[PDB]
Amino acid sequence: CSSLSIRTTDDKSLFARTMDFTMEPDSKVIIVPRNYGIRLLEKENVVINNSYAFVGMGSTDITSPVLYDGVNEKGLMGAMLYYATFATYADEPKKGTTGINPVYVISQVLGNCVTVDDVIEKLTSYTLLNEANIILGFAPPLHYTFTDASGESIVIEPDKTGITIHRKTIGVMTNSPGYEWHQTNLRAYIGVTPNPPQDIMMGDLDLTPFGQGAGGLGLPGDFTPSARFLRVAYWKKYTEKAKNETEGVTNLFHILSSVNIPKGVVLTNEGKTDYTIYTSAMCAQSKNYYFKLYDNSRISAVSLMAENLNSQDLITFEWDRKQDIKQLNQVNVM
Amino acid sequence: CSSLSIRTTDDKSLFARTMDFTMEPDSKVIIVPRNYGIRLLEKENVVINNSYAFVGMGSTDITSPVLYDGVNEKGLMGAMLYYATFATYADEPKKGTTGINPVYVISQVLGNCVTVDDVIEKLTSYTLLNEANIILGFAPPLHYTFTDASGESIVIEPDKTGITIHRKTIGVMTNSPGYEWHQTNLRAYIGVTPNPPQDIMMGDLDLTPFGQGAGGLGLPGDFTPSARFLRVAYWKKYTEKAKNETEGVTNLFHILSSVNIPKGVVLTNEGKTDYTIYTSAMCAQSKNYYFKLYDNSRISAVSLMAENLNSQDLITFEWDRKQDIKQLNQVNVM
Amino acid sequence: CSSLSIRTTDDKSLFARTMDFTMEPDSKVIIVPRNYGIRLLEKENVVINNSYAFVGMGSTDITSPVLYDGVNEKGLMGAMLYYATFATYADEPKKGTTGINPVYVISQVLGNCVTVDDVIEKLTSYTLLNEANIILGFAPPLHYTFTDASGESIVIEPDKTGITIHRKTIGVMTNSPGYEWHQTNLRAYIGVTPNPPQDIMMGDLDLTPFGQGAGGLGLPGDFTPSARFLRVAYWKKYTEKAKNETEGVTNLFHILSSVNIPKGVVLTNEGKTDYTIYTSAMCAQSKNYYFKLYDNSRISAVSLMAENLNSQDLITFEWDRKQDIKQLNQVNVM
Amino acid sequence: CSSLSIRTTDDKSLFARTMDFTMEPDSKVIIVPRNYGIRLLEKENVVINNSYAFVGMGSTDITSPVLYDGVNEKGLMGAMLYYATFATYADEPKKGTTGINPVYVISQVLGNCVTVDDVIEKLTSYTLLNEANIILGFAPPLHYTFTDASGESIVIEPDKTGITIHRKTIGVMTNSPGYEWHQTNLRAYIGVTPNPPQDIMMGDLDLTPFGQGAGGLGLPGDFTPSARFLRVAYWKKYTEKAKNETEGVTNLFHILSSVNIPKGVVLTNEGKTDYTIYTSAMCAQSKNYYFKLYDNSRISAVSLMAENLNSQDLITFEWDRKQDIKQLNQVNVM
Repeated sequence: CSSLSIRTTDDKSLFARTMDFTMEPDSKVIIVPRNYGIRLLEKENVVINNSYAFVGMGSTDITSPVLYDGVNEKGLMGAMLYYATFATYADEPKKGTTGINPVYVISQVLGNCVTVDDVIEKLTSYTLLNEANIILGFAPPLHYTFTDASGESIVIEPDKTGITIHRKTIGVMTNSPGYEWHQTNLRAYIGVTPNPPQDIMMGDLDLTPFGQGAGGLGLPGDFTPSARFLRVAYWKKYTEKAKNETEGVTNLFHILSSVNIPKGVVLTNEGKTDYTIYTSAMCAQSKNYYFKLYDNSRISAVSLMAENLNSQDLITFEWDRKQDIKQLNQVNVM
Repeated sequence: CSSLSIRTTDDKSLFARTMDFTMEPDSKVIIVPRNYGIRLLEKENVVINNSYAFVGMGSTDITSPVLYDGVNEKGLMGAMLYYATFATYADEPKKGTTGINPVYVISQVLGNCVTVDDVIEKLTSYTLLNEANIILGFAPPLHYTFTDASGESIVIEPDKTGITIHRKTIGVMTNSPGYEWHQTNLRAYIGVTPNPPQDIMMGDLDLTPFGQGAGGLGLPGDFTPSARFLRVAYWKKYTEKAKNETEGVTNLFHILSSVNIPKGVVLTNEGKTDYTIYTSAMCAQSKNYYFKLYDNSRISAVSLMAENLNSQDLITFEWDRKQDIKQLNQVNVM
Repeated sequence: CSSLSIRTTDDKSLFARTMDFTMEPDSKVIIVPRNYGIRLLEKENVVINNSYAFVGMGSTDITSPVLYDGVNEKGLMGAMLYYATFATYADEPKKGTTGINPVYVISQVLGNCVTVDDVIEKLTSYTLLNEANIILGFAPPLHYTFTDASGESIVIEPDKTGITIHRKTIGVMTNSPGYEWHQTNLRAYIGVTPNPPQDIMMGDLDLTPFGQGAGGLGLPGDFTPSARFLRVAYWKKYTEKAKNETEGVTNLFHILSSVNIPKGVVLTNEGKTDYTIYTSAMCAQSKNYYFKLYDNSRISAVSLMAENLNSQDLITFEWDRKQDIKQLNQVNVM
Repeated sequence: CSSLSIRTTDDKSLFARTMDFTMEPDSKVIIVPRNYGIRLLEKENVVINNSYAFVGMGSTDITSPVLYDGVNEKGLMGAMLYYATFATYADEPKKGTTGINPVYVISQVLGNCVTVDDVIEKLTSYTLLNEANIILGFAPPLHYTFTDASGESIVIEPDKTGITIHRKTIGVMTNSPGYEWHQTNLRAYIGVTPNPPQDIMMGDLDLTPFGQGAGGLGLPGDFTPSARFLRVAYWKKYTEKAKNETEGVTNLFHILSSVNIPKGVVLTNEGKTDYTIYTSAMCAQSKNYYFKLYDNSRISAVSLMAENLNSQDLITFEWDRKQDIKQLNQVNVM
């Protein structure tokens, strides 16, 4: 998966992510209303009551709602991303703390924090444990990213040596390795710019670019996590500032399109295709949730604040996996 | 610009392209009805009567309709793409032939040919001339690509040494240099595949990939024409076969998303941003035209065959440059 | 193999090449004296008498001396390099011409031409034929490069469509594909320069290079022919001008060291290691021949003009495959 | 600078490095005899008496001999390399320790340690201080590498957060960033191998490599520290094992030839050329020191054990900057 956040000229903060997996567990957009309550562990019945209502993409297949990404009524934004080979979970909670299933971090954090600091604070009383879940059959290796209404972003990584916290980062996050490795990697590519190389000569031969684009020489085009990090960061740097929230959603989806994996281009060892199942964007100030999926490029929006945040039940929105083509005249839908 | 064509499992042929420019001349989807008549030169009043009706993206700003890409009522598909530094036009027609403005080639070819061979034949009686047009102020450097209802693709390049014709090619085409250069370039990148490298050791150190995606090590991620060529070709090779025309349109748009330029990431010497203004797909057998634009990811369709092909007038469809977000609940449209 | 030619500030022309093969046929530096006579075909006994004496690296394993590279008494320089998949030879000579084994072109050219034009001229009366030789068991796919005392360089390629001649080229040549393909490829890499990228920022993050070298971002480091072409050309462009012939030899060996293959880093499909068996340099005005080999980094020189160019016999110099370490004190030679 | 160590099949350990700088301070090979005594600080007169004799490349321009690299009479090998932007030194020694000039670490370590553990131990009583020297005018940013007679290698980095120690590493070291960053970077390149990609097809087009070499697709050919790290590591992995010490010296120099910078190809911001001034190799068991310099490819050897290790004075060997060409016949030395 890939992810980044931007700031509009409107003083709006937006966060966006791609979901790249080999299978599509039933997911839908879920609204979790205040005081719905969320499990901490799937094999323990302790339920923490959630102070805030929140909206995002998740699963309803286990006891409490599982959120992949989402926005708060308070403006906090966040998402779970894979962190293969690096994510390390303990067997029992560290002394004092309570254990938490890695898969419930977003729902817990979104239901209860306002700022990035709130998030850092809330996690000191928890210990991520190696508890599996019946959807994947194991506890997925994950790292986490959160963005405030203010635009401050953090990265929390459950490393071998313990939780590593990254404060006020560049607002870009994909997969392994660790945030510091990626941020140091940016330095080797500072020469990837929007501008063309000057023409040169080789003896009497005039050498000029094939057309436009040659400032990017060096950016990798493959779909590895590191390559995707570079592409989201550099294109985040250079694409124009969003003037408002709508420009923001469409700019965010443009940047992520450079890291959008078509089915069949990436296969696992297992031979499974790793592709971009969906792409979402969130706005902290409006609390709106936007998304497009593999089979439908039409963006769909759900407003959190439009619902009753004290409803007893979860308010869900199903995916429309058909391509929403608009017919200008009578097309033959085929 | 970038362009490719695929074959569905349905026996359907589709062609798609991106339009990358620094400015948006008024363009709309235009239907040109049979016997509408098309100029050959803008400074001469000879009008060739077109046998076939056709639909595509173009301009109505000069005497006859200018088409950028399009489909026929016969199934022929084609498009004009830039060919900077390579395109060469004569001053006067070669002996016997009539001169043609390079900007009118698609309209003429689409109004009158059925097969790729018809196209090759029709051009032997013409000479592309250096006639400017009032939209750009000059005659743009261009090369052309055409795809039959059968799926056979050709490339026509107005080179220094004359028209170069490429028969039954891989069905990919971006910008300069010449088709043969890019097709040879593919060979250097045959190791870019979907599958992960085996793990290795360095003494006692175990080395394994950061996650998925490493088979692509080597593919360039910049927006140069050569880089874009490679990306469209390799991803055309590895994304899954379209099972029908709709999968075909969405698969085409996925492949091209790897060569979609966000505003600001490519600047000319002039400092102008070169970006993907629109993206279109065509189906030879259905004669349907699909498109999305920069500011709207919702695909829109026009059917050629749904209109009266003997209308006297042009049937046009305007662009909707607003992001067509579908509201699932009452979003606040902002 | 890789090859290039430079011009000193002394008005000296030098040519150098690496020999990359999977096996070392007995080769030695050979002096061919005037009027020694060279076969044209190995299965025909016609012997062309050679007007000029010449020196270079070759084999004495077949009827006439086979030269891989070399200099004349006239200052003409040249070498045979592999051109796999591209080199095409006829079965019978074209009408009029006499057939020539591709393996005897350098000996013939060096024994009889003075300028690059003489070379182009002399080849019009010959047809390269598919005649094998008992060393390789087949006729190797080859292309040729020649450099005048003036410093004018050409490239002769026996293509499918016939001999292709490249006049006054950039003075670089490796393997396939064709000279024009590589010369065009230079244009995609004009941004590879000696100078560092300007520092940039990402929000509040200062991004700066790891150290020196970043102007080269984009140059490929692998040992493919195309990559080696780029490396020799770009490093030829930016390494300092040779002030004299000795600087020339060492500058030439420095440039080629970036395309020097250590045993084990490149294997064929056969699993054979492709490595740099030797590296040579020639000076047109002095007619000196320099060489180093895999196992000895000490450069060895032979002067052509120092021998009797009317000798009846070949004057040969054997390879010293031991590393010629100079002992400053009593080292223990182990 | 670049550096690596290998193990022969002879049970010999060898270490080698390139010296890449913009200027050549007078350097020569220096033998430091036992009990010669080495300063710790240049502005303090405390002299630590050195237990062991050692040989390497260094400067005699300040109070005590400055060594860049070298071997012991005990078999310990090591070198100083730049670590720009990362190296951090204190103003005053930490409580208990004595201050040491970063430029004297090799001399001190080589004169007093046997194993990599001895090295780690010895440094716990010192604090690297920001003391300049009259040669550069400042305290150069450096990191250190050491290799035992056993073949165990470590990396010591004076980081912002304190000395960072890397135990039993892969035996490769160039410049910034930190050792762990480079070791993680290896993982993105595990697909760079000696073996050719399988041939593929694009429709009916057969696609095959230009020749040999395509398994390396992905390796960068630029001279940045990161790119040089990769090249030394991957080529260290795949070049054949040294069967004895001489093969070891020549294999070492072959691997480092991929990271050998010709004058003119890298320029600083200042416009100064950063080039490979010299290249050296050391063998732990024989205590032999080997070197070649920019202008002479002939390897020169000094044996430590051949001198009197109790001499009162330094035993020095000057550089021969002329290219040591061996004349096979009477060449004209020009």
